[PDB]
Amino acid sequence: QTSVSPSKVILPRGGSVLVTCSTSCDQPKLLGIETPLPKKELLLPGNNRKVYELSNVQEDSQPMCYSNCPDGQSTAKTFLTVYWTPERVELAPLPSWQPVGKNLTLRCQVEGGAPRANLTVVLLRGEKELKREPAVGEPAEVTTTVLVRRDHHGANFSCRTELDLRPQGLELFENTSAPYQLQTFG
Amino acid sequence: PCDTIYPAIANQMAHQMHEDAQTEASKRGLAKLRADAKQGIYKKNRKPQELSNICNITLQHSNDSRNGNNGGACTGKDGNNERFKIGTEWKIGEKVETTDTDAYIPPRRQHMCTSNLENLNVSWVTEDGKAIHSLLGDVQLAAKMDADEIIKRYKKHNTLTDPIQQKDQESICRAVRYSFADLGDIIRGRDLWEHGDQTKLQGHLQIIFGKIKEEIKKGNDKYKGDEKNNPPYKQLREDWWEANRHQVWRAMQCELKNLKKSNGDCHYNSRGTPLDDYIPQRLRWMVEWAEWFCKMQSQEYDKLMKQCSQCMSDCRKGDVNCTSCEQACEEYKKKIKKWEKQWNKIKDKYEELYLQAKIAFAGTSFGGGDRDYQQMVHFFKELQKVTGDTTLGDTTSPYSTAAGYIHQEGHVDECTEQTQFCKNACKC
Ligand SMILES: *[C@@H]1O[C@H](CO)[C@@H](O[C@@H]2O[C@H](CO)[C@@H](O)[C@H](O)[C@H]2NC(C)=O)[C@H](O)[C@H]1NC(C)=O
Ligand SMILES: *[C@@H]1O[C@H](CO)[C@@H](O)[C@H](O)[C@H]1NC(C)=O
Ligand SMILES: *[C@@H]1O[C@H](CO)[C@@H](O)[C@H](O)[C@H]1NC(C)=O
Repeated sequence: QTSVSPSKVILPRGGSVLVTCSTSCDQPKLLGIETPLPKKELLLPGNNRKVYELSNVQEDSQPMCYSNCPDGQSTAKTFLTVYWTPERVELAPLPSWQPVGKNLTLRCQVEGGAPRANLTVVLLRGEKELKREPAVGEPAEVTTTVLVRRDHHGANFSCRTELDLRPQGLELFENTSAPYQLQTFG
Repeated sequence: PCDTIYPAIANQMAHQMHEDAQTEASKRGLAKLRADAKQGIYKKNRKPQELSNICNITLQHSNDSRNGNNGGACTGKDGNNERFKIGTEWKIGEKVETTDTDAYIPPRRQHMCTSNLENLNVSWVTEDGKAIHSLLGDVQLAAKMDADEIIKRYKKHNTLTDPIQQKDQESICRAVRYSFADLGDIIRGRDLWEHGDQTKLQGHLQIIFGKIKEEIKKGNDKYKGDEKNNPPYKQLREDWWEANRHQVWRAMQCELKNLKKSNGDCHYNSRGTPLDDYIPQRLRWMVEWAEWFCKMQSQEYDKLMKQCSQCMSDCRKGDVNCTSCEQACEEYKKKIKKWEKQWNKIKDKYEELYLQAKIAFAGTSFGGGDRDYQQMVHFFKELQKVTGDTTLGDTTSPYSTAAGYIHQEGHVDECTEQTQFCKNACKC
């Protein structure tokens, strides 16, 4: 009896979206949306249709429409997904100077990043991967171990966050971190 | 509004949509996707075929899994002769009644000559490694066969004389051009109609491009992870159409050549390739709904006045002429409120998207009952800044409402004594 358009939405935090509630009854008693998000009704001549401008959506939200058709109050809900690039991507504090043969451990911190379902992180040496895992927890902790060989004396080491919105229709966004060049001696 | 006169910009926007389609296709594998039907194999036949001039194509030039029949592309299409019957009723799509479709499929779209692509044998296309050229063969086949069908059925479902009127020749050229544009949205996964045939047809397409991405990989491929896009192989299918669109249109010119009109909307019969494929599909069906509606109102209005000519030029208030005019004024109203019910969902869906582009900011993507939100609001957003109307509260741009769009770019001339889609003798 009640419909909603659109249905699944993915928008950046701080933006706006326009959702519409409509009913089959053409004189329903009441009609509106129930969400804690700041709305601003836009006045249109539709008596079975109302539109709302939801501003500054910062997190995931699932609002629902209610319209009062004489056949019984009907409900229909939408699903909003928020996305943003992670705030802080950083490697563990380590000294530049390393002697040959030592076992080296490298951690990469990933603060934030949403949605974490489509967000993965990669630990790189120049442009070669070593481990590739999704981001879990905040800050997302990922580690790998490398044995110090002196043929990579001065080689750059960095990690990179990688969120793809390709299946939902958008682009993939990525972030490189600070490069750490190890200085092998001995 | 429907003051000053506003410019016509439908061709200007699809032109920018054409520029963007080329530039991002040349970034990827545009050149390695150019095809000609003469370079494919059909029926697992390696014998020389004469497909240099594509007009020489026949139904045997097809990878149809059946092809025991005589009808190749138009098999099982319009068995009731209602494709161009003037004033025929439009239908709704099928999917789960979630976000109900305001998509109203045109009659020529429902009876589209595509039986070859629906029963396509994916083996005979990719068994050789020339799937690109073996694909354009079946696309140009349905394109040339449907152009022959549309020009033929329109002249029969409306009984046109040998000196065809220029308004009907323009009505056919647009109908053919609307068919060329719908085909492009089929290849790219932009098609709105979700039928049992289309899903199986799209199932063959996904399999075919899955071999095509691996075909031109002969290493690094510009379509990394294109299988995980919606629609699947989004970028690859979009690029493939841009490469061969001038040839799919050259295939139809083999059938448009016998229409003696070369100006107006038949300007593309001989010269050039049209830009209708880069105008969103929901809009091309809105103008076509407006055309068949104005063709339907002119019929019901002339039938009405033949029965009620008495009652306003002398009919008494209870005679046969009043009951004859009573049913005529109720039948005429029964038809219009039928169609305006479709127009209501159309005008309201158009309004939802135009204003959606003013508040939604960069990076906003939608997915729901229909796939085409993301492409629709992007068209308006680029349109709203070309006209300069992005402040929520402006009405100067006539494209603010659905009727205002048909005022600028639509071609509805035949509506009688009522040219109004905008507002802001029967009782004897
Ligand atoms: C993480 O990467 C994103 C892009 O994937 C950054 O946001 C972009 O920042 C660049 C500058 O490098 C601007 O040119 C773009 O306009 C931004 N795009 C969007 C969509 O916001 C983001 O700033 C990066 N974060 C960090 C901490 O460097
Ligand atoms: C993340 O991507 C996966 C594809 O592996 C998809 O199934 C899932 O729905 C995505 N997460 C979302 C949309 O929140
Ligand atoms: C990074 O690697 C390149 C390798 O070509 C090298 O020239 C540079 O010194 C390295 N370190 C940096 C940029 O800090």
